[PDB]
Amino acid sequence: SVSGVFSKGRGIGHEATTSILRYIPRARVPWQPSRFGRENLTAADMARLWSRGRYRDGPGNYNSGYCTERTHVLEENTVSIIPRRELEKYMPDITIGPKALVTPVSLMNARNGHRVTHDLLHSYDPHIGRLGKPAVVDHDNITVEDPNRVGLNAATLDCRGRIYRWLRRGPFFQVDNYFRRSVKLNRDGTLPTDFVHEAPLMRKIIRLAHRGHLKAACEEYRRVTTVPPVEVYRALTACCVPGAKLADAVSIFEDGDSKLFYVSRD
Amino acid sequence: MRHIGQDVPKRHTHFVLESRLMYEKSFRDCWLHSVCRAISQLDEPLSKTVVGTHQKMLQRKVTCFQYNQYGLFKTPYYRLANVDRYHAVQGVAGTREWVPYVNVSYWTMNKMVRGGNLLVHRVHYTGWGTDSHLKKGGWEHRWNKVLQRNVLQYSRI
Amino acid sequence: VGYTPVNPDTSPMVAYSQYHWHYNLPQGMERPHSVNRTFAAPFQSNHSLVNKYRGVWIEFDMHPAFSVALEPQLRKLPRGRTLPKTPAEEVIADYTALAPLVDDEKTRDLWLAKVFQHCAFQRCGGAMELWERYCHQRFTAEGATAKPPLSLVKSVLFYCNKTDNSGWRALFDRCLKDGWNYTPLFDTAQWSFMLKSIGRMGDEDGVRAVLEEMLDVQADLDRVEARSVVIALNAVTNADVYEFVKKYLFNFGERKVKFLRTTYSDLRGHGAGKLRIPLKENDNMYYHVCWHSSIRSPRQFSPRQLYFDYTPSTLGSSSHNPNAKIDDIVKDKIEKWKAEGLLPEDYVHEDRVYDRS
Amino acid sequence: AKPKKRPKVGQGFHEKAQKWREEYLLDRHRALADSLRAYVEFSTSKRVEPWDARFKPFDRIEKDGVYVLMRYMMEEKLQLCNYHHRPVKRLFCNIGLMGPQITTKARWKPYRFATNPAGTSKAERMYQRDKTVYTHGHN
Amino acid sequence: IAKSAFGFYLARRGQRKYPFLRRPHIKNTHSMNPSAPYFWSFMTAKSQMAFLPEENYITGDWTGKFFVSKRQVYTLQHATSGAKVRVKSFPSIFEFNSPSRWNIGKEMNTLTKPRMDLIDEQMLTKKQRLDYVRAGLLP
RNA sequence: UAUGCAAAUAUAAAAUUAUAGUAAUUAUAAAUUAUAUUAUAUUAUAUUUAUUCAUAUAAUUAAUAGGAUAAUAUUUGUAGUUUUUGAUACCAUGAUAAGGAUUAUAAAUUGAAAGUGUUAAUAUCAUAAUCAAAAUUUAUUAUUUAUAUUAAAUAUGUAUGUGUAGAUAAAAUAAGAA
Ligand SMILES: O=c1ccn([C@@H]2O[C@H](COP(=O)(O)OP(=O)(O)OP(=O)(O)O)[C@@H](O)[C@H]2O)c(=O)[nH]1
Repeated sequence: SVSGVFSKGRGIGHEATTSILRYIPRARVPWQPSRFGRENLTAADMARLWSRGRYRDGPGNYNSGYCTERTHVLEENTVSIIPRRELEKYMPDITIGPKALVTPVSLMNARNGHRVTHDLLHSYDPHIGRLGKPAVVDHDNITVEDPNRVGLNAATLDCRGRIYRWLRRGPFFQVDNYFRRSVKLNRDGTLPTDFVHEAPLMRKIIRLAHRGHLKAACEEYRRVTTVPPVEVYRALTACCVPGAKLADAVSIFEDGDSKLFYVSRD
Repeated sequence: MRHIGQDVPKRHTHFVLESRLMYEKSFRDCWLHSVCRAISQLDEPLSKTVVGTHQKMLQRKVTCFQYNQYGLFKTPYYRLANVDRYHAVQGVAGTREWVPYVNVSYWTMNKMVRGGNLLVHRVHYTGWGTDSHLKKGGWEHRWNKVLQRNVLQYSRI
Repeated sequence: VGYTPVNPDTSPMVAYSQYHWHYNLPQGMERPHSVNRTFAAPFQSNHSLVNKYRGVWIEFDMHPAFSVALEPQLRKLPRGRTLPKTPAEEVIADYTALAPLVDDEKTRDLWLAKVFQHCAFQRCGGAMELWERYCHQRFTAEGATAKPPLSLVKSVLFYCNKTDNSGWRALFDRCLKDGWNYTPLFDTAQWSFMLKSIGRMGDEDGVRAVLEEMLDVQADLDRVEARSVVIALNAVTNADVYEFVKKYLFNFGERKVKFLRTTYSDLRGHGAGKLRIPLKENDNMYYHVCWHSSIRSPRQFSPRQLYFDYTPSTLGSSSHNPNAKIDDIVKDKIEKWKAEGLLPEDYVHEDRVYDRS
Repeated sequence: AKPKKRPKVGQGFHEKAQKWREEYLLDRHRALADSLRAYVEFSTSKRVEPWDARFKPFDRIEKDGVYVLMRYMMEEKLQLCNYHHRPVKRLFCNIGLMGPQITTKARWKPYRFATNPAGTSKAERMYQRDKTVYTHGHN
Repeated sequence: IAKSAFGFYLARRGQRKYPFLRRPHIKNTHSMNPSAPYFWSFMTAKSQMAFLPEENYITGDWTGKFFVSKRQVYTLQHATSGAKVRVKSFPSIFEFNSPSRWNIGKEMNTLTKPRMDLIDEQMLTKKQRLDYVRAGLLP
């Protein structure tokens, strides 16, 4: 007479460490020696449990657009799902894709640390979406299905502690996590510069600076996501000499050295 | 799960956490949704830069983006149910079964005041309390005085 | 009352009870507290220092005239936190073609140190011929008396560690206290690079010598990176050096040994791709590191696991055991009496009861 | 314990409800067309005079007083406005020569009394209007 | 007696008075109220310039919806395409098997009758049937 | 409804019952318990107003993890599946409400403790929970009455019928009542 919610589970560490680590006893929690979390669930069970997290607009809900069942029984009356092709005839198709959900970094602060519009709150710290792998948040692969268990939902297993941790976030929590996990200093000692995507912005700033458009140069500098090189700072500082803008030169130097890895220590 | 080794005495207490999460989602989406709504249905020209087709096409595109925003917090605050954090009892704001300052139901408030769990002072049941604004005009007067203290006090720049 | 607890700070009844301060009694501070002054903890950060250089510094400092003269050549050599991507053979050719021209031993040594640093960054193993061409004849050979500059020796050590060269011992032995005595000036980054290189190279005595020298010279084991220590301790197989590692592992702190165990486990498991060269299987060292971490860490209490197989005494649980041996107690008493001598020594005792099994 | 499924709706009720809803929708279409027709015809048709002939401004004989002004100045537009209370009041406001006398002193028949046709001569006419027309009390 | 999960959890507390336009469970029983003159200003968006709601469009890579939302406003393509249109309603669903051009531009909740006049004679009990007969709803 | 036929409590006694054999004593007393103002006298009660009362939906609750201007930890990116079982769709101890009839003028308040769904020991298939646009049959609820009538979250199409049966609600406090 044995009953179980889940009939199969998988371990976390593979067969290279546990065979040797089993000889060392582990002090499990005294009042619940056997634990079974979301990271310990099988693929199908975890997927079906994560689909049910969202109240609506999710795969778990029978009518949310992402369901997969052929038919649904409603009040002892069977009903057939209208396929996407038949819906398209009278429902106009508007779809941008994963790009629509994500929002720019400059708007992250206005959106209160969130760059994703997904109904599951994505946190950049590697502890809330903590599956077996560390929580890494993708940007151009954000989807409703969300194969990586990186979002936060309030219905899955072992979620209360994660909810409490999310609610106890400090000021600039997500912003600081994003900064420290995206702009980390290189191991070889070189500053995290020479980014291929960010390169044209530096040249534009340098051109505006050498053209004496310091206001527009700074207005484009505030759009920089990564850490700009020392060339930007030297040009911006040299722009202030003709105008005697010591206040702005000092502000530029402070923003360069005090915060961004002392790039302006030149 | 499925009431196997439940720790909290009440299952419904988790709905309080769910309500907090929906409030956080509202905090995220309150600016983007409002901006999209404002841009979409503004008939007058925005400025000299955008007029006519350059404005109507932009409005259509921003409305399409807002519709494509999956998970946007559309629901208003007054339609979100209020559930006590102590005993998971539901109360609707505006009635007497919910208090605004403590965010607990009428039953929880009565229990806490009858015991010692909340420092409150007793006033006459058929009076206006002791507040000067309540004696002066009542609920609406104190509401307006809160507004005046918050915003109208400042000569905004 | 109830399952939900009562917070005493918010509940006024607790705050106004006889075990706290009533509101009628004067409100004033009682027994002012000084915790941060009596015993102030050092600042230990869970996150590593973000602004750390995270590399070996060469202390490049030459005469300004020579520096500006060699500026066209030095642009290709690495600067402070700036690494040009010039090919290493180009700078090697420039050095081998221009070094005889400039007449300054210190300047030549600094230039060669920069060349070694650049070729180490590029992992170009062909530069040892430069050392044999210039330094080997006078700095370390048949009892060489010269005193090499600290910058040059540090750069050479960094290069040999990066290229996993086998010639590092001939220089380290000179850098011991009886020779040049440059060990105390080595950075923790230098020590970590040495340990990682030796662990990859699989030298049994090199790791022991380096660890003993670090302990002697007071190198900061805690600030030495965990991965380098793990790689260095993975390569020990001989019994003597293994015993040395066992007795030396107590020098590290509790947090350091815990994270050493964590890094070892993750690296030999999931983080096998983190290393460019996969780590060899050393189950003895893995088990000993785990066991040592368990010893050092505080021990929790798991009563069910500890006493799962616990069985009470025969006399204690006789009433609750249907088939238990009671004549064993009489046999033990008889044996005790015979040992005492009160009973005859080695007297034949027959079974007092039937055997029910 | 051990819950069991209990039917709530009748076995054949669903299809019957569906067809009843369809028939109700068709009947609503018919009634909507009829109500639109009746509302347009009521708006176009001439209604009774909305001013009380028993009060100070509208008391003089038809050959004197404000009636001369109405007959010789604004008579043409009254037929075009079909004697509805809102347009006649607005025209009285715009014509001037009366000032605030149309509100401070004048009075008008109630909302349901001013919607009677041109010739009624009976009080109970307002209850003779069609009931199946969903024109919201607009004949 | 309505049968739902929230019926046990919550309590009606008699005929309690709620704040204006703030009842907890909205039940728009007046959606199908007909009004010809106010046809475009009843249970519909106030401004003609407003776009159709998000519920009228498909946003993501959907696989299919069993029924469309009530606020989805009927358009020409709904009838022209000849596809399948369903709206969730008591007891189960209402399907638009009679596509008409007279309901273009109106919301499906306005088109569908919430409080159906039809009464099931099957699930009704003896006492409940007696009560309905006494009220006159049943013979 | 006394004329006959008819000794009969006003007591010389030996624990109850019983034919003077049946069972194991038998009776009795006191205190207390909700039915009865009296007619100057610790209060004049007696007037005004009101009554077509309705709403609830689409299932997963059991961890801690710190970042710039800090003398250095990649702890960048912290990775050991699986032996338990109740507030859940019954039941699973206790606890707050409504309900005016005699301590009164006076430097004073006209709302009660006798208990009202949610709360702290009994277990033994229980995933019933709002994040919108939704389904009157249910005792416990003051709605706008005939000059001008639908613009912003979507917000009531029904019942004109001599102020009209029965039954019933409220007030003697800045009000006006003897
Ligand atoms: O502490 C750490 C963490 C991570 N890594 C990562 O190791 C990668 C290379 O893998 P290895 O670290 O095994 O190579 P290596 O010995 O040549 O490395 P260096 O001493 O030259 O750094 C590098 O690209 C780096 O990101 C470290 O080197 N050290």
